[PDB]
Amino acid sequence: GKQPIAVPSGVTVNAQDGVFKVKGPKGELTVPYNTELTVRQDGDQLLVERPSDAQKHRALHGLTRTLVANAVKGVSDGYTINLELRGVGFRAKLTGKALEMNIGYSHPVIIEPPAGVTFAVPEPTRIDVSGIDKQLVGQVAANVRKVRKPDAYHGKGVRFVGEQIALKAGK
Amino acid sequence: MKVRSSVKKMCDNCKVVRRHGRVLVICSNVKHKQRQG
Amino acid sequence: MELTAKPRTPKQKLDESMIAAVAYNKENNVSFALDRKAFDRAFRQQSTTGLFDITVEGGETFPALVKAVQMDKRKRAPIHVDFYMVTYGEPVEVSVPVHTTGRSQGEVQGGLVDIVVHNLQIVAPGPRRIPQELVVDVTKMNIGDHITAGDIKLPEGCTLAADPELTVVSVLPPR
Amino acid sequence: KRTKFRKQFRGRMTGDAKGGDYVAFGDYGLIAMEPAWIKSNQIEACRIVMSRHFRRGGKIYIRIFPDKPVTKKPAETRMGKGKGAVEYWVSVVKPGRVMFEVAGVTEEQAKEAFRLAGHKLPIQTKMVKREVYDEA
Amino acid sequence: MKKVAGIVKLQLPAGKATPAPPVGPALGQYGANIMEFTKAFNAQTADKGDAIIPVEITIYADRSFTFITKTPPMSYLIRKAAGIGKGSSTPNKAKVGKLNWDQVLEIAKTKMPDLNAGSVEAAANTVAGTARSMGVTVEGGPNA
RNA sequence: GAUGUCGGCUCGUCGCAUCCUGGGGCUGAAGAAGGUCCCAAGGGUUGGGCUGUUCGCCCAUUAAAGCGGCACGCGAGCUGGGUUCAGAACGUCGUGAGACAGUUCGGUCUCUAUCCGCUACGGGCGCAGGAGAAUUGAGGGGAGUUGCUCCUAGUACGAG
RNA sequence: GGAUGUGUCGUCGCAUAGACAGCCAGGAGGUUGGCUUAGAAGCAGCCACCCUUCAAAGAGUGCGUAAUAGCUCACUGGUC
Repeated sequence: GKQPIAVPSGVTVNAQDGVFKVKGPKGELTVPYNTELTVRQDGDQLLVERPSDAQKHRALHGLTRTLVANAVKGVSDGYTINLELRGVGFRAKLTGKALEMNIGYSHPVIIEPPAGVTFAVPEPTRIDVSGIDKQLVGQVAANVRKVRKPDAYHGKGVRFVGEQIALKAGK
Repeated sequence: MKVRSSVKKMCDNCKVVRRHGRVLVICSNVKHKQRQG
Repeated sequence: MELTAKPRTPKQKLDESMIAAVAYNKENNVSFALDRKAFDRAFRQQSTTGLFDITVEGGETFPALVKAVQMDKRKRAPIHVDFYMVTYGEPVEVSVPVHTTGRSQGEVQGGLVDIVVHNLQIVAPGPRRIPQELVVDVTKMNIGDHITAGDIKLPEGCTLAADPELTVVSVLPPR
Repeated sequence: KRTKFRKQFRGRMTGDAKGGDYVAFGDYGLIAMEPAWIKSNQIEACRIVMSRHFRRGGKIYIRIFPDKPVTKKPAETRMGKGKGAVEYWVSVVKPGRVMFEVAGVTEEQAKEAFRLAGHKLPIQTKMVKREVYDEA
Repeated sequence: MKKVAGIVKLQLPAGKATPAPPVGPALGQYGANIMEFTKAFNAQTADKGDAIIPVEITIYADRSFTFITKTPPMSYLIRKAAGIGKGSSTPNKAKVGKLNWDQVLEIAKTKMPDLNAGSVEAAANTVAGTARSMGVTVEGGPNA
């Protein structure tokens, strides 16, 4: 079961109906939920209470909270993942906002950030996907982590810095 | 991937999961990767 | 154990968790019907050397003893019990199990010790004071040591019904 | 396994167990919960299994020996009488019965010697321990 | 040639470490000298010879190794006092031999640098624990 | 008061427990080449020699050179080599007439399609006037294969 | 046969004097326990499975090497 709810300043919830509408310094974010899913703010902090309790319920429960709490650090602090390009001649440049891979493929890989995401590069050997929506970011750093998975013999291609990739080790 | 009728753990990892009407087996190691389907 | 009903009819129990026994002696052979669960958790402990409180509905505590029991095949679950109303000076005879303790000087030697005859029966138990158990030596036992009735220490009074030279426990060899 | 000498043939019929005790010869036991014909070879397939699992002790009992001769098709036809007295020997086993029951080894160290064995039997069983005290 | 994130530990007879079987690849594949460790072994083990003595080798990064002449193993001390030829595989069936507690006092006094138990008493029961897993028995004891 | 039989040839079509191409997990998978399990039948799956063959062995190739079903698919479609007519021979059995696990040479396989089905093509009528012509697309059909060289790159990889 | 898919009954069980899973940290010394081997040191296989310190930390989970080593576990404290 989940209940705590840190709703720091910047926020602005609006449980108006099922579109549990939100607005913060990072940009108004909206996350829908279950109506019979009871929730609003009490006193200062917040909480999503529930009707029945066992499964069909306690699940959406433990869902919504975790979800809203997100939009919080959401419009509050914004999210950003840091990827690592690794291997001989692996490197990303850029084009406007376009992430530009260069990872062994006979021709270069261009990646374009969607409606509310942004690419950044420190050294053409490390990456970053910041943004508002925790999902998308993950839901995209993926698409970048996918342009090339790490190998079981040298763990190349994109990865998660503190990524644990042991090597099979061959000949 | 291992499609076996009888799907069970094979070490203190094997994490029997249930994705779309299927019985799965995700272990930290792969050769334990199972799946009735 | 508050068994209450006791009719030739068991409908009102055959579904409702209840066993169905009979306790007697020669005087009263009262019809019976106790609860499943109770005698279920009960007999386990006292076994056939454990008399218990028999306050049948109405309140008439009676002392008896688990005589014989008949349980279901397919289902290790019991169905019918027969209680033998305790006596005073002599009951009949009792079914008493054999037990070991202390390591055997045969076990570590390389073989194992076998309790040929699990439970053992002895002539004249002596009501009120009937061994609800029986511990036996085994240590001494080596490679081919056989213990018999004539050996097991008695609980002062009790007389061994089974034949003396009958092997009770023998520390078997390896393989 | 196969008997030493007898008549030569038989028949077929069934109904729940009759003289298949429970505790005796050991502490742990295995129980057949279903009508079947246990094949003598399906017992070796059990004994020899349990064996392996027990470096020693032997404390394995097979109180189910095969008292029965079944027959076979001497290729196909149908123009001839009874046939194949020597197909194989069987041990008709009814529910509640006890084919196995080890002794001495630890519970689990026995909750496996059976598990396995089970895996070569045609029927569904389960393991048993004590409180068995009918006749002695 | 190699850093080796591990520590090298072994047990030499008295003053060999010269033949191939003993060390050899144990320090050969590492690319270093061995003719030095040999002379730097029998020289220190001069006091206590004709007895197996375990030594721990510590190699640095500059291909520099060290050693610490400790005390002989308890498994050999018993085979020297009781005159044991070889350890038995069936201590439950047939034993090996028998010694006196006096042969233990010389062990808890020499092998004391390693013994971090209590004091004497606590450093005596530990010795019997190893000898018990061998085959020999203990003489005397409490009471009597 | 008859459901024509083995094999070919022709003509196909269907299942998948996929032979090759497609996608994937694991590999004891370095790469290259493979093993193996999953998903997947769009399409494709060669020509010769021996045998009546099916089968199979073999020559030369191929991405491959799948397995089965459809009265062991298909004779009112063709053949007729095979085998269950009449001739004749050998071995074998039979005193014989004859016979056969057998072997061997020979031996007329019926122009005319009525109903369904199928491929083409017309006549009627219908589609709320009688006519000329141009179209929408409901639905439906066809096609749906693969190699090799070059480039990237003699890179990644690999002690090489 | 498989399998934290649910519904209802039974058993241990373990537990605010603060467990379970999660987390920081620890982890024993004897001993590469003896035995067997070309060796194998908690982990190919016989035997056992005790001593010492402690709040603790088992001759030992499994993974790993040619044994080493290394990586975690069973036992211990604080956070909640």
